[PDB]
Amino acid sequence: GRSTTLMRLPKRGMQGQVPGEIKRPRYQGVNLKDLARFEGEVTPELLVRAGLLKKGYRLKILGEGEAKPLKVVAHAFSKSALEKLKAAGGEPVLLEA
Amino acid sequence: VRIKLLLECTECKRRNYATEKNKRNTPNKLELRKYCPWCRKHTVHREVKI
Amino acid sequence: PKMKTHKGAKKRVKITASGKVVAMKTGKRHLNWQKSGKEIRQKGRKFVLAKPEAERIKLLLPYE
Amino acid sequence: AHKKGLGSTRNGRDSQAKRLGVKRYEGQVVRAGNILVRQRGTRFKPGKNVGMGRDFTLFALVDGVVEFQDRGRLGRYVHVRPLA
RNA sequence: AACCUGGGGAACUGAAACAUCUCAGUACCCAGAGGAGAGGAAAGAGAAAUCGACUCCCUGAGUAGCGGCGAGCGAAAGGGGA
RNA sequence: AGCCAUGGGGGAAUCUGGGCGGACCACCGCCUAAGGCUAAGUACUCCGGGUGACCGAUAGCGCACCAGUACCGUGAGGGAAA
RNA sequence: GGCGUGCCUAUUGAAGCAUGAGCCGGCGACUCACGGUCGUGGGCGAGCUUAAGCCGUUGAGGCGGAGGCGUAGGGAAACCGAG
RNA sequence: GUAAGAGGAGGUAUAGGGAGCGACGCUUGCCCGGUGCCGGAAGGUCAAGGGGAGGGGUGCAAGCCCCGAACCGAAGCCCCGG
RNA sequence: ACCGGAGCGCUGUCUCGGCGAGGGACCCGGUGAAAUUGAACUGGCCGUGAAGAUGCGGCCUACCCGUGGCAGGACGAAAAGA
RNA sequence: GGGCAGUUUGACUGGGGCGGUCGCCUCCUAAAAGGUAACGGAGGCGCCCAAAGGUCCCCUCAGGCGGGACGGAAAUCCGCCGGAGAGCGCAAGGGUAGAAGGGGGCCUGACUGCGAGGCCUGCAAGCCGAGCAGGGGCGAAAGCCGGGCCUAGUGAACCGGUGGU
Repeated sequence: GRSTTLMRLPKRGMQGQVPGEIKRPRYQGVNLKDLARFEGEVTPELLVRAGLLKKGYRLKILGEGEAKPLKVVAHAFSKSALEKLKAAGGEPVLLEA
Repeated sequence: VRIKLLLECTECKRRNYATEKNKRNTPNKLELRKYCPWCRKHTVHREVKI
Repeated sequence: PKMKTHKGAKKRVKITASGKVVAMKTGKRHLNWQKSGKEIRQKGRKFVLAKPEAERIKLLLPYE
Repeated sequence: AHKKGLGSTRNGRDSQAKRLGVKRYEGQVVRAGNILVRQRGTRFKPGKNVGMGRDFTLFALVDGVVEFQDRGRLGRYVHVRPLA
């Protein structure tokens, strides 16, 4: 009879407007230990062809990994993961010129 | 019961909160009790609203 | 075909990244005045188990 | 059959029995924040790293083991002593 | 015989009650069209100076929302194809 | 609470005209409304042709056979056996 | 002659003066579709796999990556991100 | 009867409809406090409506959208008596 | 042809029943169903037993099968209790 | 506006209906842990206190007999005796004068961000609190303070009001 323990309150903020959902760019995180696997370049185009990414609008680097120098390619990058790029790496921000 | 009712004090110097109770029946004119706000140390506090 | 995710449930529970179902602590609204800051800051986030079988098993489709 | 005037009562009312008693004794390790005596009046007075609360309830402050004591012209004592 | 376009349009049942909602704009009545029907070139879509009739498949996707936030109901965009 | 469509009421303009981009206002875009025609791609089985890890006279269509027959009811309809 | 309370359903419990059946023969009841979900049999392995469709076949398959799962979570959210 | 119309009735308050009791003879008393019902050009509350004091978002503005006071808007219920 | 109370005559209503009637019942031949039906090889007492037994204990009456007849019982048949 | 529609119209319960009842706290029954039922007994709660809350300075009762203007079984004061029978808001249990009781002074910790670890337990809700850090009050200090001696005074969620972020 009692609420199907439905007595649990809602907390889902911004659960419902009416004109669908807010169209925003969706970022994509990735461990750069998976980066330590492959060597060469990592464009958005290439890294969806590989294993991860898949059209995740924008790419952000993160996670553990190793100091391998190459051409990483994306939009945003973690402040903490950019400390890995420091030891050997390259940063191209926000693409097109 | 409302006679004791329920009222809430607020700091001066813009907003701030803390929850309390009254007693209008008892010689309770107005209240300006001394408490502590979220921002900073213990300060003033004035009573207002239901 | 296709089951249906439980709407309300989806919008009122948290399933941790470990098959646990752990939501928010109920009992906060028409109270607060004659209560300790204890009851305030402790009625925040919650936990739970056992029925989380029903929760997860109902979560479903996008799981979530 | 014939069942004339009978009646009712007023006593079908009981107090939900709340589990009360003493939990930990000498011989048991109790470490910081373990209730060990449930009571109403001072059936068991605190002491050596023992604690009382807002309802006469003894608990553990240390990671020590319980033990008891009797002091007539004062009361009943619990002392939870640890290790040197 | 069946499908197909519109004009009308229930209840049982679900919600373990019952009105809102469900069932269902289904069943059934009607009109009328045909090998298809209907539809059909943007006062469109949607955020990118992006696309470029209509019907269809599949995906999107139980997704976004809808709701005595319960039952449950549940989109188009984009895509790949006809 | 838009947008599309409309029952009562008031009630426009002609390319600086104008709908919408979800209260509404600015801007920036998108489209040219209140006339009409359009194949294919999708749906359907009265019907014929072909297949079967479909049935073999209580199964199979209600009907293997002189079945929408006998027979039942005014009656709409029911529905054999073989 | 020694012994011996029919079968079932329901029941605390029935040989039952509780119920179901005259007897015989056949019909007759836990499936299926989709999704989930625990396991399990294998293949691949940070990768796994294609739906629609098209091409081939006359029980001959194959191309077809659109997409879904997976490589990361925390927060209502912006965001931060092995935090 | 959604409706056209239909009967009522080509009848007209000695006639058409609704209710109670039931030839006939005697006879039918108190209570308008609650309620139904008749009536009443003061008034109490209230609908959409009329109206526009006053507020806000926004554009540089011109402007547009939305909120809304005072006070005037019926039936009705209160009201007054039968 | 509605419900009491009374009285007269009258009478098989009764005291209380007896014969008689024909037609059914019973024997001859022709035809010949039904409900119900677990199977029966079915006496009684006295206890027991889920509390009311031919089926159980103890313990029982009586050769085997039939015809006419009655109706206490088989918790009798018909009613998945109003 | 029952003219017509579609629905509602509790459950418990020594057959039901009527009377009684629903939740929370105390006390038995309850059998020395808990726990333990009944339409079994016996009572209480929907509130109260800005001081009845917090700390420091400080006092101990009700009564008993003796003795006294009004008082006089009981207004008061006194003498001796007098360990909890006084009081501790409200019901009672448990408890307390080595204070929780009653008097004054400064105040306002019915504090903020957290909560070790335990009571309790079908879930959910309820119960307890060390310590931590911000600052605040009293205290010479040692130190107490996250309301009241405790157990009753309570309502998850969905909805919406209101102020802010």
